[PDB]
Amino acid sequence: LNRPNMVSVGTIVWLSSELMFFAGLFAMYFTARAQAGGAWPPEPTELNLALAVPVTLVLIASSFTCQMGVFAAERGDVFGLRRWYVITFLMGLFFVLGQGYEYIHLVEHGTTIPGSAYGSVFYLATGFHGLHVIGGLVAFVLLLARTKMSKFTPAQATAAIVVSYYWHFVDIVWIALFATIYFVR
Amino acid sequence: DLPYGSALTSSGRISAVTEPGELSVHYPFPTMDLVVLDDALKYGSRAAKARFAVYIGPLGADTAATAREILANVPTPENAVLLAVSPDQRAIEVVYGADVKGRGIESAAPLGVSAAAASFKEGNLIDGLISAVRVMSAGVSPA
Amino acid sequence: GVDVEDVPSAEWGWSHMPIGVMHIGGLLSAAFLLVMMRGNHVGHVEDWFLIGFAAVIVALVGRNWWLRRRGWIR
Amino acid sequence: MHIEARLFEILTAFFALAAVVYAVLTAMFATGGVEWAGTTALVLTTGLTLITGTFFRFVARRLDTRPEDYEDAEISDGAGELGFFAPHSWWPILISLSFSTAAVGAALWLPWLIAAGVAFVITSVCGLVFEYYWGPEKH
Amino acid sequence: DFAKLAAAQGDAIDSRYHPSAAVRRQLNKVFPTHWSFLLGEIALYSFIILLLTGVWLTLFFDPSMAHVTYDGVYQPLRGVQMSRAYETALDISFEVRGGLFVRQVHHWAALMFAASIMVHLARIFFTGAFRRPREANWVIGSLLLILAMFEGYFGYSLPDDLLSGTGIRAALSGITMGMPVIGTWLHWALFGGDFPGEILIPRLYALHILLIPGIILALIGAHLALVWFQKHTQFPGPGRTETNVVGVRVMPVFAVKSGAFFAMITGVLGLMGGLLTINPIWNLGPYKPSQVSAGSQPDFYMMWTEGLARLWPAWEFYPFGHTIPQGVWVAVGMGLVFALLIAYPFIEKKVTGDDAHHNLLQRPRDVPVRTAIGSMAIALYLLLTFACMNDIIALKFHISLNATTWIGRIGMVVLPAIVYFVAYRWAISLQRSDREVLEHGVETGIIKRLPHGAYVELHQPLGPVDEHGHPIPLEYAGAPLPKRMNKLGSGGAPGTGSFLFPDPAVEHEALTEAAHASEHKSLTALKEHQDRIH
Ligand SMILES: CC(C)=CCC/C(C)=C/CC/C(C)=C\CC/C(C)=C/CC/C(C)=C/CC/C(C)=C/CC/C(C)=C/CC/C(C)=C\CC/C(C)=C/CC1=C(C)C(=O)c2ccccc2C1=O
Ligand code: HEM
Ligand SMILES: CCc1nc2ccc(Cl)cn2c1C(=O)NCc1ccc(C2CC3(C2)CN(S(=O)(=O)C(F)(F)F)C3)cc1
Repeated sequence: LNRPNMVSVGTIVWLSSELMFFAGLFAMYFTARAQAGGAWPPEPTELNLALAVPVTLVLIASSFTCQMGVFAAERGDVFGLRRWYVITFLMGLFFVLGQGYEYIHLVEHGTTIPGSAYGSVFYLATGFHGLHVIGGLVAFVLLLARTKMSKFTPAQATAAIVVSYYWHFVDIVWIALFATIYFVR
Repeated sequence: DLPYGSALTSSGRISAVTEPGELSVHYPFPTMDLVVLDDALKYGSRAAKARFAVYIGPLGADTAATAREILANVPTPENAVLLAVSPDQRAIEVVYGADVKGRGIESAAPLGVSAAAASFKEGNLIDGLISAVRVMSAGVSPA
Repeated sequence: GVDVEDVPSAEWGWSHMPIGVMHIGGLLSAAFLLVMMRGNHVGHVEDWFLIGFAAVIVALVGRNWWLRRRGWIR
Repeated sequence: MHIEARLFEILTAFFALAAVVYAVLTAMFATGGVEWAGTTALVLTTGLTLITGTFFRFVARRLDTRPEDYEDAEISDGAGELGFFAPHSWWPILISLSFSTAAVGAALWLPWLIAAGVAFVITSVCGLVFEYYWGPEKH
Repeated sequence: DFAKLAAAQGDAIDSRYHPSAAVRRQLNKVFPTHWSFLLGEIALYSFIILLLTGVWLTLFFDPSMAHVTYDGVYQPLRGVQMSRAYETALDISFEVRGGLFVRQVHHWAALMFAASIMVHLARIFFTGAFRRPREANWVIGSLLLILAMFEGYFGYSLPDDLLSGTGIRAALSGITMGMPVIGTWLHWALFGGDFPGEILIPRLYALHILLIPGIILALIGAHLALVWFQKHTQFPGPGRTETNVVGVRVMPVFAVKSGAFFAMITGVLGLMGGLLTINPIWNLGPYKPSQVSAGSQPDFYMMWTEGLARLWPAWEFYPFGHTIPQGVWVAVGMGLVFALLIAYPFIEKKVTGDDAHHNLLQRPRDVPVRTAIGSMAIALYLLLTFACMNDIIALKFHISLNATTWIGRIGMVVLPAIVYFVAYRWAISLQRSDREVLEHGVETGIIKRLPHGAYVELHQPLGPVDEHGHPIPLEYAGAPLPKRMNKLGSGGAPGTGSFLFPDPAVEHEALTEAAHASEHKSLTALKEHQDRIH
């Protein structure tokens, strides 16, 4: 093993680009917060941290299970990789459903995109993160089927590794979003 | 010897160069009649199912034997019809291989030489070669 | 009739269409475009579009016929 | 790959200096304080270059020298099988057409067209990712 | 019990009717297993659905043009003058349990019928299945397409609503009226008078539940009898010749496959009839001749007709005190299409001079001229269909409606030619791809560098290889060639256990060896048969 895996370097480079996309989203969020006039989040929204903490913990532990799946895949254990990646998929889907519940709770009160600037930036940033999470889940399903189609070669493990890279990037961006939206406010 | 800027690479292939603005190919004929001759050779060889070849160069003594010598370089000499013209010695020789035997070429070759020389007498080398290839390809028939 | 150097599997199916049919069809289509100019419409941008498409079709037909005439297409 | 990680480290350093200097220079002397727009972009540009360079440095520390990175080496050092490269595929054009369908749906805001475009995108990405792994049809 | 009973029933059946020879001949009939040979099956199965639901619809529909006041449950139409047919259609939708579901399943099955007939016709045309001795079967199929089109037309016209009434007025009345000498006579024979007659809905009902379905059933029976007794075609392949049929016997593989496809097609139709709204006639309202809506369109299989009416540029003739309207063109247009559809095998026989008996299909790539012709036809059909819909296209995808009409007018001449050129070149290019794979072998995708620095892609010869190494050029035999090494058994055996937990390695070894040996045995059997018949 005396070469770099270029699928991995390509995935790192693209993940950096996606981080820059989220930079654009953060630039949207931070402006219009300096225009809050001492109310941020301005009324009537009420940030329910009580439901937001569990989904963050679920996403972080799902990254832990994804890393466990990578450890399984690197030694040629296709079945352990499938187990840990099904765990990661279920837990990421749990995160998506928790974010949906948070969305419906906020909307029922009156925090919407056409309502306020806070709802605007909040829904934009978190919805694009949720889109990235749905993309990650699609990647997980596709990779699991691909491992089912063929003998588990090193290229299979490379693909699983780069999918885990994508999941780690998503969980980190979510940690930044959480620390900026629910703690710094 | 290798010319200026020519190198024998590690694969045995030769890597040549050209001075900026110069030509890798400098045949003393226009591109249009060269295209005409290329089309004539290609389509006549497809129509006669036999490769055709045109040679311009010195023949020395016994132009027949020289044309025998040079048809060995054709990729498929047995299935080949080579028209060798020495314009300074004013010699024409059609040479045809074993596979092209009794395929209508027996009459075509003298008629090919007649067409070549008839067009030559005006002073058009490529026109005569084109005419000879055309008439020979008409004469020869696919196996 | 066509050979297998231009259409590899010419022995397996109908693989040649006479050039005259496509030439005549192109000219007829250009004529149809020209005919569609006379009508019950008041606009004239569509007239320019019809003239342009008829012009390009006639140019293609004439180019093909000319090149086949000189043997540039065999 | 010491030089690659070195390039990205240099870029990361310059971008960190630019971001911090911009934040300090607009916290004071700017009308609204921290600009909150250029600062975020510069900070995450530092993040981009940092991610790439740090990953490349982890790669290079555990990597023995390749022929490419070693001066005065022979071509025969590079002999052997390179990896796998797709000879051909018609899936990229279908992926692009599906993304275009979804983009047209989102431009004109036709939700059905967006849904159809996303379905086509998923199908064509499935085709691309599965292309060289479909085994023989088992009958 | 059910063994001695089966033996006794077989003995009784054979003593009364002695069908053993004929029944065994039917059980041993071999059918090729290509997926496209299932397309026709779809057109059959949806038809069966159209019968079943159709019969159900006859138990509640009243085909009358007599005026009534609604007086029903659907509030937005109470007190509205309508026809008895529209009233009973609303009653099917709202008053009968499962009536709306049966209506929607029936209309979805009509759409599937039309679409599957079109796809099956495409398969037959492009694969050359119409050639001798299968020309009369093409003629029957074309008549079936025409009959199905007019059957669906007369069907969605049965509930006398505003949209279908507009369709009846525009097409069945205006075009019929405008024809020369016998046009108005045809109109008055058909409608029994002027257009808003009293014997139109009953007449269409009798044409639609009995007459056209009876003709269609007779033609389908003749069609399938011909396919059964002129055995099915097949693609060229390993053991495939002009004199054999290679595939599976009727019992049990083919029967199970056909029954399961029937079940799954019925399931698709049921899901669509449940989860997708088709023809919600309470929103359209009853048909009044004085009112019309913007989106006046027929079902998709008829749209080209209306499209041909939209784009033709208002050319009329007035010879000696008479009028030949624009709609005449439309009728002629339809006829031309229909004629050119029915006579195509004879036209191609007259053009190519090929009157040989054929049983091996052609790949569409190997017949570039016919493939280009069919592409031209499909492109023209699609352009007419979308021209019919240019109003909705211009409302959604913002375009001038005049711009869409002019795009259609220029396109219905330019686009067929472009499509012909592109399709012809594309078919020849596919042939060249096959030739490259035969000359050099499957490109694996692996690239390696030689000690002198030459990059070479590893090639996989598909046959004999010369002394040092290079493929011995094979000969094209009219069959597909592998072009991905994954399709050959390269890297194709993961762990044999469940999706999450594996099985013991001994069972994996046994199953892998069994698969390997069975595949080798099948390949060997095919090769020995092919050598024996050669
Ligand atoms: C193959 C062929 C046409 C042979 C005929 C031979 C010939 C030259 C006849 C003369 C042609 C003439 C004179 C006129 C042409 C007009 C004509 C033939 C009318 C009769 C109707 C007819 C037989 C049409 C051809 C059959 C046809 C187009 C079948 C469809 C092609 C196939 C195989 C499609 C399979 C792909 C599939 C199942 C789904 C892909 C999804 C898409 C985008 C399908 C395209 C599509 C279609 C096809 C619609 O019909 C449609 C209707 C309403 C709204 C939208 C759509 C739509 O998007
Ligand atoms: C190829 C065969 C058939 C086709 C393509 C066809 C097509 C259609 C269509 C599209 C409708 C409109 C449904 C709606 O809008 O509600 C319809 C209505 C109807 N069909 Fe059929 N049909 C076929 C066969 C039959 C048969 C065999 C029967 C009777 C046994 C039947 C009975 C009816 C009745 C009574 C209606 C009017 C009731 C209603 O519209 O709800 N159809 N037909
Ligand atoms: C212009 C066609 C049309 N526009 C509209 C506008 C709105 C709507 Cl909602 C429907 N549409 C349609 C339509 O539904 N199109 C399908 C269609 C059905 C029947 C017919 C007629 C054509 C024949 C039956 C009539 N003839 S015939 O031979 O001369 C004679 F006299 F009947 F013998 C051919 C034509 C098209």
